[PDB]
Amino acid sequence: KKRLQNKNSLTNFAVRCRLNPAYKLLRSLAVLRMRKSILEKSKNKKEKRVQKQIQKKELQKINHDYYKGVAKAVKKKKKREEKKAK
Amino acid sequence: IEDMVYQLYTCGPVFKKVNNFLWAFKLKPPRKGFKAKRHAFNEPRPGDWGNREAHINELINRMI
Amino acid sequence: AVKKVGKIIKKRTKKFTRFQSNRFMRVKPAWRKPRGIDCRVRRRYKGTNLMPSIGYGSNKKTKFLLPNNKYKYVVKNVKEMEPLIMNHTKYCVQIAHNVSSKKRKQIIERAKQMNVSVINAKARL
Amino acid sequence: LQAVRLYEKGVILGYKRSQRNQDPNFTLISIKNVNTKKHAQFYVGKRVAYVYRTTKHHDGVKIKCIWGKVCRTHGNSGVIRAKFKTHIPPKAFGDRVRILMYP
Amino acid sequence: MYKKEYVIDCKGHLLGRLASLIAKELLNGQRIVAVRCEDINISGSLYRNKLKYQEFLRLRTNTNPKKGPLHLREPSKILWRCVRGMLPHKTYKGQLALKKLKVCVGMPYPYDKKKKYVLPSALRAFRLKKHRRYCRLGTLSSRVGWNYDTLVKKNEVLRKQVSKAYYKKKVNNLNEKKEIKTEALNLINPEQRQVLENFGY
Amino acid sequence: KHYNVKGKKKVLVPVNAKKTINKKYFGRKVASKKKYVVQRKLRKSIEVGKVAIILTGKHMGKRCIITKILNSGLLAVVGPYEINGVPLKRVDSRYLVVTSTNIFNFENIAKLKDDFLNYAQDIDDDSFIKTLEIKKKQKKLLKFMNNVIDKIKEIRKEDPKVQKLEGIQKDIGSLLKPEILKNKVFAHYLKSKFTLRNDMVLHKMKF
RNA sequence: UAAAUAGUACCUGAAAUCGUUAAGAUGGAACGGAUUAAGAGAGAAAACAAGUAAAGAGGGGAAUAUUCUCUUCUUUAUUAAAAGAAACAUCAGUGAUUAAUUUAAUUUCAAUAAAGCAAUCCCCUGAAAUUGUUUUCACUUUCUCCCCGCACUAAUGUGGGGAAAACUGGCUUUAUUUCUUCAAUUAUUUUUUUUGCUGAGGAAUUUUAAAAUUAUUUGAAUUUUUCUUCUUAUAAUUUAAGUUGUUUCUAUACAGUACUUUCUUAACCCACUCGUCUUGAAAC
RNA sequence: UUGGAUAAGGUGCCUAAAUAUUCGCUCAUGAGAUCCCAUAAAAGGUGUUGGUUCAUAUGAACUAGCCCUGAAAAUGGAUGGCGCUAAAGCGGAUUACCGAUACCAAGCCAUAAAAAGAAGAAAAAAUUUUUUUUUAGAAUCUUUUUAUGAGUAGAAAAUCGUGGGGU
RNA sequence: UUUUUGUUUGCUAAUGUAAAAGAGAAAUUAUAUAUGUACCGGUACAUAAAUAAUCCUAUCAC
Repeated sequence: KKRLQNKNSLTNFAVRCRLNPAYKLLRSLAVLRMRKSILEKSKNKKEKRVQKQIQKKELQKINHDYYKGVAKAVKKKKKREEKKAK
Repeated sequence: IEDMVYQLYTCGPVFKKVNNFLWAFKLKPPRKGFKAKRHAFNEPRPGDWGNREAHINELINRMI
Repeated sequence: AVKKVGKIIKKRTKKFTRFQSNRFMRVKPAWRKPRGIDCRVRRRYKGTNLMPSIGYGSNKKTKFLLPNNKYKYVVKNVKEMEPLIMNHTKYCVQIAHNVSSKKRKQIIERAKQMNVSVINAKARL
Repeated sequence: LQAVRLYEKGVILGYKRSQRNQDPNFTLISIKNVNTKKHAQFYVGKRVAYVYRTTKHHDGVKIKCIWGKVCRTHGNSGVIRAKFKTHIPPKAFGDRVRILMYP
Repeated sequence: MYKKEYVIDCKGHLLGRLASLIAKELLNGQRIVAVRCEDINISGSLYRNKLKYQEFLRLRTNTNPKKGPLHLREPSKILWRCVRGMLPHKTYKGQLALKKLKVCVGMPYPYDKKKKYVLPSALRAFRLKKHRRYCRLGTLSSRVGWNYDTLVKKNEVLRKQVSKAYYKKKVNNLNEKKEIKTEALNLINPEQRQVLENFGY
Repeated sequence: KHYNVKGKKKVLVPVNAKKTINKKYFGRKVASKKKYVVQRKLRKSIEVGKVAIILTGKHMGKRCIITKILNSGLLAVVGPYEINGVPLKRVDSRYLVVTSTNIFNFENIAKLKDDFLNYAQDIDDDSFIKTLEIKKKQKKLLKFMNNVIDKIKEIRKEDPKVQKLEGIQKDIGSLLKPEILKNKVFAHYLKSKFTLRNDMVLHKMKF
């Protein structure tokens, strides 16, 4: 067949839906999800944030343990150096 | 092409056939340039060669 | 530089000249490939006398036609102009150089009544 | 008074160029009050007129213009590249161009 | 760059930076006139720069010194030679750029009555740390064989006196114009006065 | 009529197809296979009452009033002839700098905007296109100079379709003359020609 | 004499070399490549106008030396059309630019207004008592007070030594996030401003079919709807199925000051003397 | 060929792009300044900048950055030149930019390979009737597609010419 | 020296721009500070300290 212009399979909508029969459904779902009203998110941000207090505490604890382990390595190496100073 | 994408991304049962069916990609030069093709990506100085791990994605995007 | 006249692209004008033909009288400008050993032009040094190559070839859809979008056909008498009776739109005629004034006039009138254009219509008159 | 201008002055610097190599498909143009890439991006797509005089008349007029267009910026200091209908002659390097307000 | 001619007061500039800026302007096509070239500064001590100029003086075609590097001692000519070295003077365009430049010691008759400009990216006050040594081009030229420094100095003091008289007259005229304007600001219609006041006029 | 792939609503208008080419093998054919094209989609800052600056014609720098979007993309404009000498002119939008001032944002002038629109709703591009016969007559005179200039002027005046343009020009200018004149600074603004001073940088100033 | 620029070195009459005229260039070579510009020569075979009506010259073919028909030139008036270019617009391909954006993950923060906690104290952080765990003091601001120097400072303050609460800073409870904060990175998505370049091809049995979109239509599904999806049918479109339209100009010309082209000159960048032996030549 | 974006290398001027940003170091009365590359050592310094280990903020002893001495050649001379010291030097860092005959998209030429092939009306302009174009079919051919293209010695093919001979 | 028209046998009318589009801008100086004023370099007082990031100049025809 005669070679024609290679359409952009990403931005040319007709050829994109030709290549991916599910793309128009996926794109409509994403757009519809985008179109949700700001009131629900504004009123539920605190509800969706307050669930993570326990995760924040556990996260703080693991980073605290890591910092403490590093500091104890610091102290052990300093103690060994002071031992070998004499 | 979505089957092609799936098999490439998840190294699925048909990977050799899809990869061989696919012509080798001919990429553009990077949009912002390289750092130094001479030196490793893992060298402390700017460099490019070697395994970039996830950092290949931004380079591919600039080269596409 | 390329020149475009409608669909007609001439990939280059100012035809290629033989190396050193400018500064040697015994060297005529007709192109010769410099065989040479340290030959500059053959080695393709920058800034000197580039060589012809097939890449300059003109599009074969418009390869041989004249500025009037017609192929030239050279005729010596009235009998060589019969084929143009059904090619008048894509061929133009040119009278051969050694054709006398009567045959020239006859060719011009026959071409005019065949409505085939003539290139050198005003010669020897 | 008379002869409104409504164009921005520019100067024809050389060609698009490297050291010891030229690309006379683009011309480097400096615009009057622009010193930054961001400001030079403003006059992108505008038409450029290289208006110059001539020794003798050509259509009853002693003046002719080479038309071009700002294509993109060049460097960081508000120099642009312009593509003209025909390559402007190197005799014009340093001459004045008009970065017109249209389109 | 877009003026007919730029007059540059070379006092207090660094020679190389001034020459670079002037060279770029000339090549882009701007005519510049450099005045007070004897007050140009060079970084590095006077003795160090004098050694540099001695090295330059020791340079000549030994078969015929007339053909040799002409050395030139006027500080204006020293600036001109520096700019030429920053320039492609052996081409036609480079020669035009070079000849678009005029250099003076002091401020002669046309240029003493025009606005003098200054290049901030070439003042010593901005480009040299104070604790470092520099030299004055007029002094270097005098140590090298110019012997017109003091004459230029006294011409400059006379010019400064004339300029001070001019400035006093200009300041008085500006005050008179300001008073006339502030009286007239109450005679225009309140809409015009309001517009001028809003936009700072 | 339109299409809205990706939610765009490009808006289609019919297109004639007049260019003809030769077919590959036997015939000739009309090259354009499409019957509709998407329309102009003019600039957003283009309103009916906006005052604009003409950049190209013999009225460069003159200030004018937008009048109508002319169904082809070009817009009719009137620098009301009674105050400015700028006639009813069909100008391309991209040869025009539209300012941020609307004539109908003035208290006295906002009243008669509906009258303005009623007058303007009968301008059309055909009335702006030169008629073939008068063009022929005008070119006839080319086979002294002041006489031929005056004759060309007279032929244009006698064009049966410029007369309707002159009439609508006159009535719209009479409609807008008094209220414009009574805004003393604005009338001078409209009457004055825009120029580019060397203290104004156009990548920094607002239209 | 047809011809003497065929005049006895006599046909033609090249190049090197030289003369006349004209035009141009001309700062220690000249020439050149590539790109344009300015001049100067030429030029219409695409670089507008087919036909139509008239009168003048002609030429042919058919019709039984007489009717119709074809045609080429000259002039007039008498109308198209097409083509190139430019501008704008549309679409597509390919870039540049500037604004964003859905949903998640990652110890994020930071504010508002009412309480409270600790005071070298707090989120911290530091120094000390076969792994964890536990403990001590030492960590802050002051435009506070006191003492000494008591004006000593860089200071519109200051050095040294002490007391103070708690504005500042830290922590806890409640309500709020358009007073203010909502970051950064990554994954996953969706748009947007101004714009450069390009337009191959021309589909008599795939420029179809499908895809998308619009308008009706049947049923269903679901994220629940003014771009929700899936097909049922019809009709159209193009985002499919590689550029089309409008307006001008050339121009109502017959070759010019325009356009095409050759040449001559400049100008920016570049450019060493060819052939040859040679590892290696611009080679002293 | 037209656009785009880069490599190496650069962005004070010559010279297209930063007198960019950010942090240190260096003053040279012969500073220094891009692999190959266009020399520099042993040995020194109470120059300055950081480190280390001993001595009741002092004294030492080391260490290593830059700088200095050591460092003399014949025509006049070379970080390439100018010049540069709040660098245009030295060691980093962050960005933007400039920059190939390489890379990317598109067009065209040829080479190689491939898919395939031994007959019917299209349009336009005038006014149903005319007019203008075309209405193809050559097998070392026609249509379409993709990739590819340095080259001495050397080889081959296809083309271009000259004297003479048949047709 | 001023005005009008023009420069569309080698000659005897005759044109060139390296750069018009508002090509606008005269104080001096110091940079770990300056400048003006008034008295005797000193004293006192003002001013300036994104200084061109400014100011000045443009259209109101007849």
